[PDB]
Amino acid sequence: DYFKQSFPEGYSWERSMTYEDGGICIATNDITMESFINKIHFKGTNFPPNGPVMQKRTVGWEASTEKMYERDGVLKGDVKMKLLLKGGGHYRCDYRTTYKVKQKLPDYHFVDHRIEILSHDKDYNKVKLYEHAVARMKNKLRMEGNVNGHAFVIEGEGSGKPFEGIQTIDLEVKEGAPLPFAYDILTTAF
Repeated sequence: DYFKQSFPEGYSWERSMTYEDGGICIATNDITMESFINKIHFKGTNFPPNGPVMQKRTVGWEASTEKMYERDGVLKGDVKMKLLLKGGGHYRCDYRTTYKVKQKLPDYHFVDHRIEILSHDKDYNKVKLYEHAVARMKNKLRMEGNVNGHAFVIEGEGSGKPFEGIQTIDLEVKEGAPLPFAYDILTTAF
């Protein structure tokens, strides 16, 4: 697939995440081989202080299916996800991502996604994540982000490909702990 023949140089994507309560996030990744190396800059704005994200009232994302397609000449990927709240309600969020693979089609292409937090330390300092991407090695990760004016940096280590297949990560907050927002808004950007 487009991410397989893009290496050993690497590819990149820009991701927009529009939440229901006005909060919006934009994240860019630059993936390269050295082992897979990931450098991501994350930023979210206008998350309500009484909302679920800034008050940590979320408990992981539900299973989802991203649809990939061709736009102008670009490879795009639409999907609307539902974040499950601590309370029984749901918290919707739209994902509009642009995959800028180096190898710059006619039909559609769907990818099922499943992300869960298997276990995590209190305050989500050390977190273990499980990612699952299905069509129809080692991975070093580093994220420097800022959410609602609070900067932070997350480092991680994991196994598996970062575009498809099964992937497990062991993340740890190095600068910015403790995070004052729901960690679930970052698990997708990884």
